[PDB]
Amino acid sequence: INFYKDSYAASASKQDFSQDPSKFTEPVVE
Amino acid sequence: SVLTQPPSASGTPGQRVTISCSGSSSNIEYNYVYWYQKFPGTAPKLLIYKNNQRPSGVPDRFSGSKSGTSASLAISGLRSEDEGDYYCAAWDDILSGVVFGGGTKL
Amino acid sequence: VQLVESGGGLVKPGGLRLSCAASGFTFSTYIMTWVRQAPGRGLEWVSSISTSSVYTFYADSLKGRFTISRDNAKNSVYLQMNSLRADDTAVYYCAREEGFRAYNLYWGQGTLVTV
Amino acid sequence: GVPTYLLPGSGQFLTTDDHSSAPALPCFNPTPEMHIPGQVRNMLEVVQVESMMEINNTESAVGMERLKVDISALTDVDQLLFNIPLDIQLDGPLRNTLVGNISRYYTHWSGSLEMTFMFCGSFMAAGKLILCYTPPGGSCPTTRETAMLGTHIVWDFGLQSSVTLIIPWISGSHYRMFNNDAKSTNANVGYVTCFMQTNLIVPSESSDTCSLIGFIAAKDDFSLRLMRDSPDIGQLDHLHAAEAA
Amino acid sequence: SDRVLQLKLGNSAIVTQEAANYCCAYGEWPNYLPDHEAVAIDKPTQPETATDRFYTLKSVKWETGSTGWWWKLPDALNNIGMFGQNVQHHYLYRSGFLIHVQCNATKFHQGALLVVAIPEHQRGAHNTNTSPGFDDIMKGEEGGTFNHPYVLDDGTSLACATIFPHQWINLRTNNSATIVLPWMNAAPMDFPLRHNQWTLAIIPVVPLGTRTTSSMVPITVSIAPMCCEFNGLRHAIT
Amino acid sequence: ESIIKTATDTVKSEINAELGVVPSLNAVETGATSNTEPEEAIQTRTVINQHGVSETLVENFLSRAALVSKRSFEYKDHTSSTARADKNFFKWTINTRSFVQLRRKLELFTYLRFDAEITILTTVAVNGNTYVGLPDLTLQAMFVPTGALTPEKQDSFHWQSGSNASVFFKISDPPARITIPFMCINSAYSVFYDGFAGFEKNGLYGINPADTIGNLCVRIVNEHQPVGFTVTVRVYMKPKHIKAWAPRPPRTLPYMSIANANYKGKERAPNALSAIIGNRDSVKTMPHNIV
Repeated sequence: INFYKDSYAASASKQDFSQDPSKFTEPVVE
Repeated sequence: SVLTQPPSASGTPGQRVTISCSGSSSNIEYNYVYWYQKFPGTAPKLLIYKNNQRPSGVPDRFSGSKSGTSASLAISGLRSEDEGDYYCAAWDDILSGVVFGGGTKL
Repeated sequence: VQLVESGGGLVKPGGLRLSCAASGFTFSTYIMTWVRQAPGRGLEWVSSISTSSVYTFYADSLKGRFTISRDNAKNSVYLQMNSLRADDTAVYYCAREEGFRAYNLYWGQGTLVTV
Repeated sequence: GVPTYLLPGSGQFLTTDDHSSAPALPCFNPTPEMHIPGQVRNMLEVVQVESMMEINNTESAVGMERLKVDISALTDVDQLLFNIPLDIQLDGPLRNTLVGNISRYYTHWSGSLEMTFMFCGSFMAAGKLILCYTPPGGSCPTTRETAMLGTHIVWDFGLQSSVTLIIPWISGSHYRMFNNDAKSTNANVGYVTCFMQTNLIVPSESSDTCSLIGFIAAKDDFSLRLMRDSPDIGQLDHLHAAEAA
Repeated sequence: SDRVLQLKLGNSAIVTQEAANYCCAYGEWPNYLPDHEAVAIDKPTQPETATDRFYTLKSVKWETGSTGWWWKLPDALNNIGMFGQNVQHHYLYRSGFLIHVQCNATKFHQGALLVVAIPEHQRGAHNTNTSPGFDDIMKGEEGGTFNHPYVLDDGTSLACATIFPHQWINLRTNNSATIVLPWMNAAPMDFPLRHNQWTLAIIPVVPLGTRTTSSMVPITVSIAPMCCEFNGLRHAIT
Repeated sequence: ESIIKTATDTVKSEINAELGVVPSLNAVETGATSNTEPEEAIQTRTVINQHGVSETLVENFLSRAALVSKRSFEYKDHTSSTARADKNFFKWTINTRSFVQLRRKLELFTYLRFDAEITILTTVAVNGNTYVGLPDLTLQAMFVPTGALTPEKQDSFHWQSGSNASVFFKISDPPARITIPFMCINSAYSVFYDGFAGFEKNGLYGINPADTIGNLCVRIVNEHQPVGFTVTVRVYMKPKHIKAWAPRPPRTLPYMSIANANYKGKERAPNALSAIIGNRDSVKTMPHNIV
């Protein structure tokens, strides 16, 4: 339920299930 | 951050004397108390470590104990060899070093 | 297990090194300390040095005149007392800590440094 | 109008509301979002990174010296080198790691742990070790014949100076929890012991004492539940600067 | 294979025969600022071969007692060659860095150096509420040493410094470590004289040890700036 | 990238007599975390894992209302109350560094872009015996940017709030709640800043004004009563629409200040400068169960 005219007034975004752990676990150039 | 010992512990006919050590939360309350004997020409000799334990070679004498603070060393026999200068040592967290007390037993 | 010191006897404001040597153990796993006797005064701990030689402890009485060292390759430990005083006349023993702070079970014989 | 009635929980401030609130600044345009390296969307990405274990909890180890254990040449066979208390939700060699720190924000955990050891001795130094994992139930193995019966790996120092000991998820439940009890059945994970497989043989021109560095991570089957307030921080008073409220 | 590596930047080249790999910070390669991310409307300079090239620092050495060394970027390069000239004459800069640490010893030596690149390593003081002063952070081509490398000099943990872009120099395995850093900042460009994006720390987690005859073992740092752009040209500052 | 909603499944494994292959041998010196799979270190069974990963999302991990400010002041007649005291209002520079739970949780990243949800909770208490009752007072919280001048008195003409965002609320009502957007002049906030905010070599180290949101001027709109009260205002912050970049090692030593990362450990372990982890007897000591 969002009846405000601003987008940042919306509720939290709990549906971002993308991830890249190789960004930290294998940052090697292989 | 100071250990405090009685200067003299008399009573040497064969009694059981008690040597005491006064500390604070810096040294004795949370750290182990160690007891060394010292003779005027020999390196210091550990008698009690971790408040009650004796090394291998120390007789069943020299009990040693601690009650929150006020560590106590108890010797039973007061023999001719027992005449020495006993020290209470412990590590101090404020000073970040070791502190001795200093007390000669007669 | 075996410790031997080396030093003593010099003028008032000079300096010297004590250079203890250990033989009966690894020596790269223990914390080595120095302790002076200071005749008339009781035992007082002087300094300590950790195995990695990164941490030194330096009893506060002596301000910056001492600099404890260590050499795990030669199994030796040094003091390098600087700007001596007559108050620094003592017998200096080197000890080996036994896994806990202030827990010394093996001591050197002691070297008398007279100022 | 609409006929309504209020429910229990009306006008309450739950700190986990997830509602929409009133915009204080209308028609505000935020700064355009640009690409920054290293974006995180799940803390499970973070826990999967290796992190040094403080296996040298001894008072004889100061500062950095607590992050490595020293191996020596022994004159007896099958000797134990060190232990690792596997208590994740407690204080120990695993508390100040990434996996440990992030997990102590949560109550439950599941999944396999990753234990890596790097040999940081000389090139001319050789040896074989055996890193064992014991499931819960008994005492920590003090002999190698008792430890070899669990999950172990024998590894020989060589060009690859690192080996991995997988601590598998061997539990009865889906999750393990925290209740401050170390010997609880829902909390205890078991032990990790290292023994000498053969010995550490170094030449007379290499340093006779050589070091291991232990690392701990989590695999991609690891998970966490029921966020906490992290017993790893706390204040008994206000901090230095109080301006102006 | 992964042990032999040659890096050629501008008129400078580095060859290494005992290597491990090189690291790309967060798996990203430096680039130039694109048009959908630009803010400054004047034409950038982009001196490519004059600035994108390896610069070598003062080659610290480590004995028994070493706690570690750090250098702030671009502060460590703000007075070296044409890069340090473009920095003094321009108001904004933007650069990635190619860092190469060298450390050689014999096959009878121990030691493990942790080479970490920390983004925005805000430092702290010890037993003081007063913040660190200007001369405490801005050291230049010579850098500084760690007071307490155990906490990374900010109250954090050195054990967990392995989420930062890092490599190890284990003397029994390799003698060099290479990390490629992209632009890490909240802004597209920045004033190079009042802010550092990166801090390169080298920490001796395992001490240097051997029973052979002792030599001086220096640790050398080569840094190449990558894809440098400069904006806001005016006179030079000292 | 990849969408991971549950934890990953395990596959059945067999005996390996692999020559030339070493899954458990790795290279920490490259900077890469070991890619040894459990199927390559032991013999596994087929496990279909159904454990979610929702509760560790940085949106879940960070979007929780936390106490950022707690200020008490006196609601009385301040004619002879000469001090730096808060007469009938206070000013607060919005920061997330005064309370250590949210500070340590936020300082796990280098940059953070979020919208702030601010909740104000006010309680009142009689000063004294002679209890007669608690009043339903109206308060005003005016949001003033960091580089703007704030009221100097409770009956100031600055509270008229032409274009300053202001909210009036009662004590007897639910807590006040507004959303503050992502206000930074950059694309993310800088949780850490190894720079100085000025040009003249003497600015503060570690704080740039680009990352502070603003001031919060709270007053009691009512005029004072014949008797005195003490009024406590608690502010709560809840980040939403969060983006996190470049994770950092957690703070191990206790915080000393809100202005800097200055460190002094605890007297003894745990969390001391000498020792972060509590000590044990030896490396062969295990606080374990016997029988």
